[PDB]
Amino acid sequence: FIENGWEGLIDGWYGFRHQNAQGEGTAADYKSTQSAIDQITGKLNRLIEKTNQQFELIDNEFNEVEKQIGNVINWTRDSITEVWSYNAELLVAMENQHTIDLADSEMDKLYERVKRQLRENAEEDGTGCFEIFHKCDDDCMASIRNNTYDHSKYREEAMQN
Amino acid sequence: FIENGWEGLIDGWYGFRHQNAQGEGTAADYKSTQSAIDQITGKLNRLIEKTNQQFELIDNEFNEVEKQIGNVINWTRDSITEVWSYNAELLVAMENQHTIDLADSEMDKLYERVKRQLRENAEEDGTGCFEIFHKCDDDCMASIRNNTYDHSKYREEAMQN
Amino acid sequence: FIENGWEGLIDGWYGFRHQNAQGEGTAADYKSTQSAIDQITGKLNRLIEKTNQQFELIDNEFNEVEKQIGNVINWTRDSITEVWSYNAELLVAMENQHTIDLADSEMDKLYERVKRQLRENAEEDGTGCFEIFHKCDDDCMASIRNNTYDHSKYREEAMQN
Amino acid sequence: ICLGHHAVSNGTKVNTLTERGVEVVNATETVERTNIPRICSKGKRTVDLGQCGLLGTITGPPQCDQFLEFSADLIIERREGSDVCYPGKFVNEEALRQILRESGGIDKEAMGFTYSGIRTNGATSSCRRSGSSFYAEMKWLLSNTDNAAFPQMTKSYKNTRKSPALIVWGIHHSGSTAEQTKLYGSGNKLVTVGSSNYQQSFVPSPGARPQVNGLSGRIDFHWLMLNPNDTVTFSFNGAFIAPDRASFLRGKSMGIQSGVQVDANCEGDCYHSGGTIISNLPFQNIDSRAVGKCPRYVKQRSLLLATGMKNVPE
Amino acid sequence: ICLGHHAVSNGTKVNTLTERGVEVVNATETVERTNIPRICSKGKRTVDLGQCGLLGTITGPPQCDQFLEFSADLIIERREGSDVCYPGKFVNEEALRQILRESGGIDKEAMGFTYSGIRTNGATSSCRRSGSSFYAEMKWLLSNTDNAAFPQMTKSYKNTRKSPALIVWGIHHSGSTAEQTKLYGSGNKLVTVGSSNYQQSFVPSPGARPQVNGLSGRIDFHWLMLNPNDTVTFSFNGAFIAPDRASFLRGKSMGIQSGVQVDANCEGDCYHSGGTIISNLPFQNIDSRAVGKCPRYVKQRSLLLATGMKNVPE
Amino acid sequence: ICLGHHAVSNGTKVNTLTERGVEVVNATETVERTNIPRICSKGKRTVDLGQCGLLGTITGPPQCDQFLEFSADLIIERREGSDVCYPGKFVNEEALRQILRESGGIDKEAMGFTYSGIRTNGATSSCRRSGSSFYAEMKWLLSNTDNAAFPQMTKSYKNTRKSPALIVWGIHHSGSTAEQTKLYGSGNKLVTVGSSNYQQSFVPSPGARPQVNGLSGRIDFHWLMLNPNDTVTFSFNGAFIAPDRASFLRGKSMGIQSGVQVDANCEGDCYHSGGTIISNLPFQNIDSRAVGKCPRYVKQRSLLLATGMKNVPE
Ligand SMILES: *[C@@H]1O[C@H](CO)[C@@H](O)[C@H](O)[C@H]1NC(C)=O
Ligand SMILES: *[C@@H]1O[C@H](CO)[C@@H](O)[C@H](O)[C@H]1NC(C)=O
Ligand SMILES: *[C@@H]1O[C@H](CO)[C@@H](O)[C@H](O)[C@H]1NC(C)=O
Ligand SMILES: *[C@@H]1O[C@H](CO)[C@@H](O)[C@H](O)[C@H]1NC(C)=O
Ligand SMILES: *[C@@H]1O[C@H](CO)[C@@H](O)[C@H](O)[C@H]1NC(C)=O
Ligand SMILES: *[C@@H]1O[C@H](CO)[C@@H](O)[C@H](O)[C@H]1NC(C)=O
Ligand SMILES: *[C@@H]1O[C@H](CO)[C@@H](O)[C@H](O)[C@H]1NC(C)=O
Ligand SMILES: *[C@@H]1O[C@H](CO)[C@@H](O)[C@H](O)[C@H]1NC(C)=O
Ligand SMILES: *[C@@H]1O[C@H](CO)[C@@H](O)[C@H](O)[C@H]1NC(C)=O
Repeated sequence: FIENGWEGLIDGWYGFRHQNAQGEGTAADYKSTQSAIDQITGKLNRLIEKTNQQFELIDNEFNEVEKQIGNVINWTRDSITEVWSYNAELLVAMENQHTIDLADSEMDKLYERVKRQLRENAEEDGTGCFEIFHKCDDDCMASIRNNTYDHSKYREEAMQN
Repeated sequence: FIENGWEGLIDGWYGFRHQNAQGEGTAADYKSTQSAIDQITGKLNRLIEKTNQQFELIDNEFNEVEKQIGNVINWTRDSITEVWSYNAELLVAMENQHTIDLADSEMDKLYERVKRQLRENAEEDGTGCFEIFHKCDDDCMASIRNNTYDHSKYREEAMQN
Repeated sequence: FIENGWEGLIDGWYGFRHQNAQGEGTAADYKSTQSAIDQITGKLNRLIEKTNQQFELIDNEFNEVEKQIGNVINWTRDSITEVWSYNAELLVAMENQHTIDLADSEMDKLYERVKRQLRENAEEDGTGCFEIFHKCDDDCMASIRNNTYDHSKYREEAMQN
Repeated sequence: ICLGHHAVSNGTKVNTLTERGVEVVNATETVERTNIPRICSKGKRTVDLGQCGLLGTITGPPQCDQFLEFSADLIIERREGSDVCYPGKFVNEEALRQILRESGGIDKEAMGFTYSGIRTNGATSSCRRSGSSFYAEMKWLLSNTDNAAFPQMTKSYKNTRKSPALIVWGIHHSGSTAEQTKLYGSGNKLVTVGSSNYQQSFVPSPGARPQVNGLSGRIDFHWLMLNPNDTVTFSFNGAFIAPDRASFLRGKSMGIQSGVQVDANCEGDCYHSGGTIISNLPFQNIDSRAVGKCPRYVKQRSLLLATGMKNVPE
Repeated sequence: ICLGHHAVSNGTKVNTLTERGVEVVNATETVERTNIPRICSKGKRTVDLGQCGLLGTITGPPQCDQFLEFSADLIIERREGSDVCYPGKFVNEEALRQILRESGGIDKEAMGFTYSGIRTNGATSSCRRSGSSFYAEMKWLLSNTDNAAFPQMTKSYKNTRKSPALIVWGIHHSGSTAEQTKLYGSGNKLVTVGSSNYQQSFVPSPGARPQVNGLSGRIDFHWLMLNPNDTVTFSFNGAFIAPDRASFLRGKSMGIQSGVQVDANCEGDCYHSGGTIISNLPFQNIDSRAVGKCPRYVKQRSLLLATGMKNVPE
Repeated sequence: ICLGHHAVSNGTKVNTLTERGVEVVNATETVERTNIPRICSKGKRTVDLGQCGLLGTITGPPQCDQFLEFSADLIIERREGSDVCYPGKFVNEEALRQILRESGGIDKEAMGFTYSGIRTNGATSSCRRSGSSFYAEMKWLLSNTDNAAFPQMTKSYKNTRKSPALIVWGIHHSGSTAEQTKLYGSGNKLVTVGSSNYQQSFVPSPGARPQVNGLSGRIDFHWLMLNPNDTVTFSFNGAFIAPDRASFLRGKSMGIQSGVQVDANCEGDCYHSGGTIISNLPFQNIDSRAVGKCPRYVKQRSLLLATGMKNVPE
């Protein structure tokens, strides 16, 4: 229903874009953007990792070792390489899936939060926007953003409309 | 709340089943079924995979190799077999979990989409069905399916009821 | 919106806490708590696992084997140890993520279920609570819990308010 | 208006992170179990060694006369194969087998060893051709007249080609010290092999062995790999089976051990002793020792992947 | 009406894909750290070798007299064990140890070697019983009268049973060439061992060694494995320790090395030198070299799995 | 009021469980490909052996005269390195190399071998110093007067230190039996080495070898590791290169083989022949045989991890 994104929203990941009679407005929501950013940062902190396991030389590039023990070594190294290639591919794919679903989840939860702020004074449009049945000025807009808009001190007027 | 599924819905994965005064109707929704089908197809494309890594013979079935090197080889092969059995079981289980949750997610998102199409002209029943407060004919039904039903050109009549 | 949890809810994982004119009340919901508990129990049944793969001795603690074959053995064992440490860490982390998201999902689905029970006779407050526009007594409360509250035999009175 | 999903009367139970036995609408197998009981060699140069052993192709017993300069992408060893006609064995035999399996075939070249003062036509009844013969690529160096001594000889070979040369020689162990004196004379015999990577000595040791094909004599086959322009030197005085032609690796191939027939109608890159594994599944439960480009072997015989949604019928 | 979830005052921090230190309501351990400092052998036929070495059970030093035909499901090696009474060692000792650990015990059978023209009762003070003895399963072949020569002998043994036979012989290395002439006579001695899979020669080499139990003499123990109906042949002329009885593998077992006591009260399938690992957890951080049916060893000492929901207290 | 998310005109395609090529806002690399073409040794005691071979540091050819008692945390082998000045080789050479790479350096101690009845100053032109010399840590034992015999000698060494002692001796193989009689006399020569863990014999074998530096003679280097308070014994009568000083391991280090320069400006714990891998990424696609503390090698050259949300532009 949010059929596309806002390329002009350069200030944050999630933002508001209102359009009443006073004018225009697009301002990022820092507390959700910072949540998704914090979670991605955590993923990067867990994946960017350094091992304290030292592995020594068991081969020899200058003078080849015995052919049989060399074939066993190459066989084992190839097996471990297969395992780590599989683990890397699956890890990247799973982490990407969870990242995308995570961002989408953050967006949806923000949407339903703003929806629960406007109880009967607004109605869902069907494309990610909210229809207000009373011209909400820009002070009311800033109150909607920082979660202070009164849910009943604008009710009756909007319920009539 | 959708306490069971429709065994008679042989035309698609997700469908509509309406019941107004004009008659009956059950028609699959191709654009969601095709989404879930596309995602499962992608899973099968990523898992049905061919390796370009060739592994050679390090054992010998006709003349057994040295007992010690044979025990090292068997030990390594058994370890790698444990690793791959674990990876296979965990992969299958995780993929199945994500598949089930994915289908359920598609169903729920379709539900809330149809809900957002009917703004105040309908009310949620509590079992996955929608109560219309005005007898919607079959042209209105086809308009509901292909997402063209007008959200306000049926409003007042339903709001009275 | 459920800004914290109830430390006094010692009877179950998810519960109700009502406050009408008759008095107070906090009672756990057994059928959702038992669902989350069943799923965690299943995770523990899949992870608490016993292997039927026997591994034999290829080293020797009392008389050290040949240095080269010992270095190959130690190299392989260290590689497998790296693989299993990675698999253990990733498994634990992923399972924990899915457990947390699972409990949160159960809570949300319960919330929307209770919401769909109260169709127009109540309105969302915005912090996980529901506002009833008619004083619902404790028989009505028990009817809300065991999913028997009538969605229309209390409607008109609440719609007036 | 009511919206929902589809369902079936008979679902397929699968396993997840949570449960074991969740019915889904559709599911597919991930662990391969179907095996083709043939060696699928469609489009590959295949050499079925049969009664010829892989190592014999270097020495050349009668059963390997048509495998002295073979060329293949796929090499098949059979259980009835034999590396020797005169009873004996190779030192480091399995390493040489693994070398020859991925060699892509072999190319022989005469080493140009001439002799003066000894006899060079040693034969036996176990290596039968038109009559009593010997290994096609070797020469059984003996003494001239039924006994008398063996002169201390030193023969040298320089690898003039750009690929490593496979050199194989043999030390003869007769059934008795009297037979060793009959063939090469009395006294301690010594064979010395030297190069750049190689340094090694060999002393014959006569004695009675169990009779295999008649004898009761043995022949130790040894081998080194000369580098380009590197020179190998043999210093021998008896009990020496001399190489007549050296071997060179043609390219690349794969070696398998099987007992099933060859089929040029099916194609496959995963082989085991029981046949070919042709599958797109990521896993297999057929043979843990399968070679080639195979799905990973797992101990589970079946792991169902859910291709459908949860099945909740009425 | 307000609905929510439960919480606790003191949660358990766990790690996820995103964070490190998320308090949850309940959590459980997945990495095993508790070790039972005993060898749990409840329900298993156990043989504690003690002062007897595993290889000695084939040759039979005095400390292995009660282990010549043992039978077990679990074999325990001790640090005080010794394979020899007369100073010496085995060739390919660790391979033979790994063979005997999973053998399920051994069954001896007389090989039926008779002698004529030599002495057969060689003994020593290091292999002490009622007096000066030798290995129970071996025979120290010497010359008749304090010196004089050793006749070139050829003895043969055919494995008449359906399982491979373990054959062990010994080459004696005296402290000097004069002692070798005293025991077997002058001249170069040679021992030849041949069969179907085996071919090998051995030459004694006298000389001074460090004194171990008195000598200053050594004995090389060698072994091959005869196949059913296959025949082994020895051709010797001195410095030869002859096998009197061959060994046969009983079935299957497991071998461990430990220094803790045996306990028939606890049951366990995962063993290490420090005891038994009895756990249902999938991982363990106790011993990476543990054997049996063990949880996979990991380097992490603890990995908490969340069994509860997120803990958000007031 | 409309709420949404951000987007960009040019995203980065990544792969997931479902699709291959999903544009996201931001992504980062997980597979390391950038390589520093130097050996980053900042903060480590480094020994670049150069023309000196690693094993030579135990025997002491002229090129290893400044590496006889080295000490390092990082040992670098070069392709131009040589273990020998007189042509020869070590037995179990790679095991000794792996021992010396993690040794942390070596510490020599005089073994205190005195001789009476032979000559001890054997030299050659290939081991050139101020004139014709030999291995610095060895002594070429010969006969007194150009020929005459070699007395049967027995020399003993007891390891009085708390760490295992590395003992290396040599068996000389001349170009002919006449040269062996010239250096040590006629007759069969025998070298016996014995201890607690060791038991082994050696017989020289003269013969013609390819000329390397002039000869056409070879020297077999052998080695054992004495335990504390354990005694090793040599019983020789010719063709013996005696050890003059034993080696002791200093501590711990790492050994690499490389052909790039040393750089004390960069720091790194992952090395390969082409340089140093300095990265925080979990994977690398540079060298599968890299050693040290490295990211796991994978065959994929790139695996993009999505650091941003789904990119859906207008
Ligand atoms: C093992 O692989 C390396 C290349 O990674 C190759 O140079 C070497 O020859 C192989 N070992 C054997 C025994 O062929
Ligand atoms: C390794 O396992 C195979 C069966 O997979 C068995 O035939 C062989 O004997 C084993 N190796 C040793 C040394 O026992
Ligand atoms: C292998 O590791 C063990 C400790 O786990 C150590 O005692 C042993 O010496 C190592 N092997 C070699 C050849 O160093
Ligand atoms: C069910 O899964 C199988 C897997 O091979 C597939 O071939 C088939 O098309 C699937 N059927 C449906 C209706 O999706
Ligand atoms: C080998 O020797 C020939 C001598 O004719 C020389 O031309 C060639 O460059 C040499 N090649 C190598 C690799 O040593
Ligand atoms: C908490 O987890 C432990 C794990 O061993 C379990 O035994 C216990 O029953 C759990 N408690 C609750 C209240 O779930
Ligand atoms: C072994 O030899 C006996 C001869 O009595 C024969 O009956 C039996 O079939 C043979 N078995 C095998 C496996 O060679
Ligand atoms: C994009 O990802 C890179 C990864 O290295 C990071 O450095 C950068 O800060 C990220 N940019 C934004 C806007 O998140
Ligand atoms: C080594 O021998 C000395 C004899 O002076 C003795 O004092 C010491 O305790 C011994 N140590 C060991 C480990 O054998």
